[PDB]
Amino acid sequence: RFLDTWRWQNYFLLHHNADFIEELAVGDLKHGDTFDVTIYTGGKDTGIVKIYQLSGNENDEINLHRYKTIYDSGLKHNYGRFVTPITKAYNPGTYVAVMKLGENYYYGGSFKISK
Repeated sequence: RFLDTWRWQNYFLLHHNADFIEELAVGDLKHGDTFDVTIYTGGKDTGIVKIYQLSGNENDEINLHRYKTIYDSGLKHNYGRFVTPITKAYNPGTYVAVMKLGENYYYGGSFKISK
């Protein structure tokens, strides 16, 4: 029930518009694990990664709900490092990591978070 500003807030639309990148495809995670990815982000924009939960009715226009916003915490030139712990605050379910870089969007496909 929290609002978000990114362009794609529905998984179907995200999957049919954003670019899939393997660096964001972490696989299934369990509470206690850590999300930690390094991605090339170029020479003119700095990326931001969000973890959204996929939930809702099939009729809902919005089925992506933001759980975390992650900033680049690395020191590597033209790359971004995005790290966040998978705590119990992430209710078991299906999630997706999305990166906004300038006006473009990237994602790692859906994955599960389990107890």
